[PDB]
This record gives sequence, structure tokens and C-alpha cells, in this order.
Amino acid sequence: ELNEFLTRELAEDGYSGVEVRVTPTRTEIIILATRTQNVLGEKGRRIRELTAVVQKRFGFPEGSVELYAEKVATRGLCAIAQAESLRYKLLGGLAVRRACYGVLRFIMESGA
Amino acid sequence: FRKFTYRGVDLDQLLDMSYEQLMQLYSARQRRRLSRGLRRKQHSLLKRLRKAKKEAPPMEKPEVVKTHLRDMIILPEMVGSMVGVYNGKTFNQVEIKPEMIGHYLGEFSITYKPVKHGR
Amino acid sequence: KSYTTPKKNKHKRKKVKLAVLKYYKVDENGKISRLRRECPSDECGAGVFMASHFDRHYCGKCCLTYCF
Amino acid sequence: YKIPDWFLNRQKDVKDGKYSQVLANGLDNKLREDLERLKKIRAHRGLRHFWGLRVRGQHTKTTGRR
Amino acid sequence: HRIRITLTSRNVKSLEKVCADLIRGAKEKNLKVKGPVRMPTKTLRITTRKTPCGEGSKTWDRFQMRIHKRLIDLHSPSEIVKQITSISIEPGVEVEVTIA
Amino acid sequence: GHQQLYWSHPRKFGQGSRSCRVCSNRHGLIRKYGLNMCRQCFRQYAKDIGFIKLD
Amino acid sequence: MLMPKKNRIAIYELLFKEGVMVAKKDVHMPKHPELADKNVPNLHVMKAMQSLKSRGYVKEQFAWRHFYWYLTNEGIQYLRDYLHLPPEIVPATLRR
RNA sequence: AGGAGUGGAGCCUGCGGCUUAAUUUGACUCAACACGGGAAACCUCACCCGGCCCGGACACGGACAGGAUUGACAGAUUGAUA
RNA sequence: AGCGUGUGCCUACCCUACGCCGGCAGGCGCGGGUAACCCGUUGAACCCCAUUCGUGAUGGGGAUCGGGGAUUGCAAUUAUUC
Repeated sequence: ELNEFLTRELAEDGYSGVEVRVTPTRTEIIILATRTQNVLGEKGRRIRELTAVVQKRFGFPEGSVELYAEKVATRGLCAIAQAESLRYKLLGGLAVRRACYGVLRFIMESGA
Repeated sequence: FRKFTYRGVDLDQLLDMSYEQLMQLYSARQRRRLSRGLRRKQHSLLKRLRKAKKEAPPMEKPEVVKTHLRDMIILPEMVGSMVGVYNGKTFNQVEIKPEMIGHYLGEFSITYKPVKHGR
Repeated sequence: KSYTTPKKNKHKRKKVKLAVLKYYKVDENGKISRLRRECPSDECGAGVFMASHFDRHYCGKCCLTYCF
Repeated sequence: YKIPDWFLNRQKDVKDGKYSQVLANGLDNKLREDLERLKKIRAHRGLRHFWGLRVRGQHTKTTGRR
Repeated sequence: HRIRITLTSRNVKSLEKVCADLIRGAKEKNLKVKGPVRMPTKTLRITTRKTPCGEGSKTWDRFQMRIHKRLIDLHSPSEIVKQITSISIEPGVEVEVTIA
Repeated sequence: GHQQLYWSHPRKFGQGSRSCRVCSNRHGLIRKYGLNMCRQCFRQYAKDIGFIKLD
Repeated sequence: MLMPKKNRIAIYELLFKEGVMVAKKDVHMPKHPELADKNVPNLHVMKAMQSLKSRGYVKEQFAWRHFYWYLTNEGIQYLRDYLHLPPEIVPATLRR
């Protein structure tokens, strides 16, 4: 439900998945995505929005869940990163053939 | 010809009898039904049929009191009343002679039309 | 599409212009003659007035009835 | 002769209120009376007996097929 | 003093790495340790139809979800275990320390 | 009143009480291990929950 | 949607004091699980917040069966102008 | 080569037909017919016969605080303390 | 015997030993278990052994149908189930 919600919210922001570490006293939940500067917002506005969301929805206590937003190293070999890439290229108004070769050319040069 | 009785009990003997004593007389389904407790939900529509029960005007057949209630028990208290059993479409004019006691008003209504066969 | 029975209307609210003057009676002096009964319920102290129907009294929101 | 009430083919009878075993010629009489009782009151059960159909709540679509 | 660590995990190699670190964590600090008891692994099972409608040949998927439980007993003081168990855990494993 | 009729019919049991926690629909529900999640949703999210096809 | 005014003020105070508010798509929920003691039904929360959405004050994201409402800068100005709040104080998402 | 059958009997059940206010409906050779995880008393429910509610955002123009609107026990009325 | 399941988010609804009442379905007490801990050493059926039966639609078969008794539920009549 976390991963679905973060897919619907952070799609255009270059989303690539979650990793949740259920530690004592804290929940070290790490968003792995391409653009860290886009997901975090303006001086960490959208970090704190997403913590407040996850807090109020899943019934975590006051600040016992804190989010990070780390960077995808070699994002050409992440599947859902290149899926959403192709998704927002087509939705942007680009032609189907050019977009697909564009993704395929990038993920080949990325070293796949 | 003869004076009709339920189980081994005359109608006036049935009629001035408590619910707790009337339980031990009719079948186990109706014991269960009326033992669950007095009816306070939209089953206080059963309690509102008790008001339509207590509206027999002077000497004739009383007017039709209608029901979307097919799970209602035909109590001896009820007998003589003119009831409209809802099929879902139509209110069937049903009188209740004293041999209906125990049964449900809904069963007496056909509900579904009989099925002759064209081909 | 076309139906058989003629339509059912909604209850139109019989709105009254200046409905406050009826509840009191003004005196020649600076006093009052309160016509309609005040609600003895706990929710509304002595501000809310009861209805003055032809054969009993009633209050709206506390839903309290008094027959003669 | 101390046979219990739970053991008889007519328990808590509708007309006399007595627990009694009913035997051949009486049983045929009491079955006729039970169908005739349900018939006269015009109950759904008695009506299904009158029409020669399944009464205890079967599906008549595919079975009953005489 | 008799402290009972319950290691429950979905993965085995992550659970075997954690219980191996807690034997090394009990051998280096020289506290008496009853070995890691392998509990009978529980295979959570869901068998659905593959078809979102009803209109194919009746194929079935059969989703397992193995959950492995270990448990380790230590003859250790409380604050020594608080130090050991807080170090080097990996997120697959769930650790429940019983005091007594 | 309308508030006495709006939600007064019981929703205590039956497949008109519990529903999918994604679809919100009333059919093919996996109640086992408190999934409470229709069979098409589970088949979508199996991988994400920890359910794996092996045998 | 016609609401008791005290409810709508309680919802807007809760939307402001924290930078976000969430709710389940459940019209038949007599008490909102957070804003509980101030007796608001969930449908009053849904219909208040989609009224905030329509005139472009709050941002809508919907997952599985849960609405999520992010309060945006126009919504900030509308609520401090509406509730008569000081412009000194911020929602809990603008504070670090 | 055989084994156990099925097709025959009863019933359970699904489908066509008939019927019906409605008998909700998808799928009809293998690859429709105990299939829709579909064993439906209500709910499910989509069908039929009735009756409630707006859960018609927002924008615009009127009505309007001299009150726009909410709700409401009787007695009728209704199936109903809708 | 061997796979399992078992007290829930909203969600009420768990699996049950043991002791009394009842023929039975079942009821009332009190326990244990969020489980290799309790139900559970899962005292399962077929099978195994000893009676009755005797080629008869028979003690094969248990459809249909009458009367009664309990449980689930807000409600069982178009028989819920037993």
C-alpha cells in the first residue's frame, strides 16, 4: 500500500521503489528514486508532507516514522524508472517509435 | 360443527395467555422466534402491527391493514384480522381463520405466479 | 422515459417574514408580555419558546410534548 | 410402558396436544388430515401438495422429472 | 539472566547470517549459549484461479510464503544483550528478546 | 427520520459486510491470514507481500 | 453538503495545524478516526476537502481506499484569512 | 492391452427452453455448461414492485439576516417511530 | 495418518480440552492457545476381529413426505443447517 501510494504520488518525480527498515523507536523508510531534489520538494516540504501522510494513515505515533529519499545509482538498469520515463515521454506528447528507441538506446548505453 | 382447538387449548384459553406460556405450546421455530426478545428495531413494525391488531372497529369484518412483513407470526391475538400480505408487487387480501396459528403471513401469499408451459 | 402515475412534489417551506414579533407582546412601557411557553428542558435554559398548537404544546430540537 | 416423547411419529399433535405413535390405517388418516388441514387454510405448503410438486424446498427445474 | 532471542524471517540466508552473528556475539563475550533451535518452518499458502474472469481452462496459481523461526537461549545479563542485539541486524529478520 | 433508515440494515456478516481493501468490491475475497483483499488484487500484489511461486 | 459550522471549522483547523490530512473512502463512518471527539462524520471530511479541491486550495491523491489532501500555498492564505489566524504561525510541513 | 467409470436410476448442481413483476447476468466445440473463485434467506444484487436521501463540487445570477435554509412529537398517511 | 487452520484494521465473526444437564442436535460453567507450547500423541475413515442377516426390491437403496426438538442470525415461510 506504501509502494502503490508512492507510485501514484511520486510518478513524475522519477520513482523507483521503497525499502523500509523496521528499527526500534524509528521506522527508517527510504524512498529510492532518480530525482531526489524533486521528491524532497522546497526545503524538505514534500518529505514532511509524506511523513505526516504515512503517520496519519498507517497509525504510526508522533515522529516514530521518518522518511529518506536516496538516489538510484545507474538508473538505466531500474525497470520501473525507465517505464515511468517512457510513460511521461509519451504523455508529454512525444511520438511512440522515437520514445521507445530513446529508452532502448539509453538502457543499452547504460550497460544492460 | 365442533369447537376448534390449537394443540389441546381452546381459542379464549390461547387468547388470555402470556407470551412465556404461549411459547411452550407452538413449534420450536416459533419458540426461537419469540424467545429472542421483544422487537425494538424495524421489528418494532411487529409492535406497530400490534397497533393495527388493536384497531378492530365495531361489528363487521375490519378494514385491510397492509404488511411488507412475511416473517410475522400469526398469533391467536391476531385471529379475525384482515391482512394485506405483500408479494413484493401486490397486497393479497388474506383473512386468518384460527388454524393459521404458528405459521407466517408471507407463506399464505403466492409471491410467485404458477408456471403453465407454452412449448 | 414516460411513466403512468403523476409526479410527487417536495414540501415547500412556508417561510414567514418577521416571525419574532408574534412570540412577544410589546407593552406601552419598557417591559414585555411573553405569550408562548418557554422550554423547561436542560439543553435550552429559558431562551427557546415552545409551539402553541390548538390542543397541546411542543418544542422543536429537544422534541418535548405536553398535552392538556 | 416408559417409551419417551422424543421417540413417537406424532409429538405435540395440533388438535389434541398429545404425544402418540400413530399406526397404519390411522397414519394414512392423519397424513390425509395433515394435507387437508394445510389445504383448507390455503398455505404455500398445502398449495404445492395440491399441485403435485416438491414441497420441502427442492429445485424442480431438473429433478421431480417423473 | 536466561534470555531467549526469537529470530523469525522470510529469507533463510539473512536469518542464518543473523543467528551466526549472535553465536559469534555470545562466543566472543564468553556467555553460555544453548544453540539456535531450528523451529518447523511455516508455509503460508494461497491457491487462486489465474483468470480474473471465469472463461479459460481452470488454471491455479499456488502462492507459498515460507516463514522460518529460530530461537537462541543465552545465560547473559540484560544490558549485555541490549548491546549485542542492537548491533548488525538486516531488515528481513524480526528479533524479539524475552527478558524472562 | 432518514438517519434512522440510512444505515440501519445490519452489515455484521455476509459478503455485504466485508469488502476488498483495494477494489472496495464484495467478491472473490481472500480472508485467510487477514489479507481481506479480493483474488485479482492479491494476484497483483503477491510479489510485494512476500508470496512467491516455487512449486 | 450542509454541515454544522463548528465541524467545518474543526476540519479546517486540523488541515492547517498539520500540513496534510488523510481519510478513508467510507461515507458510513460516524466518527473520523483522528478528528474524533469533535463529532464529525467521515463524509463531512470528504465533502469539505473536495470543496477545498474544486476551487484549487488543496491537492488530491487517492490510493487503495484512502484520500490524501496536501494543503498548497493558496490554501494556506485562504485558511489563515478564513479562521482569522496570525500570519506568524506556519503549518507543520513548512517548519523543518 | 486393460482398470474405474460416465451415458441408464434417484437426488445435488450449472446451462438452454418454458414460465414470470422479475425469474439479473457473462461465457456455447476442444478453448461455455460445480465456470465468473457465483454454496444469493437480508446484504451480496447488477433484476422486479414501491418509498427515502443528495452524498448536484465549483463558478455565475437571483432569494436573504426585516432570517436564505436545517430538523421536528402528535393526529392523519404509509410498510415503516421515512 | 498426513497436509493445514485457529482470537482479526475498519470487522462484530477464532480453534477448543476438561466438569455438569439432555437420547441426540445441543445447553451451562470454567480452562488452555496469537501456537513444535493449546485443541493434539490430531485415538479419522476404509481396513482388521466377533454377532445378526440370507437372494426376497431384503436388515439392499434412502428418494419423497408427516409430526416434533435445537443452533446461526435482525429475519428461515419458498422446509438455512443440524
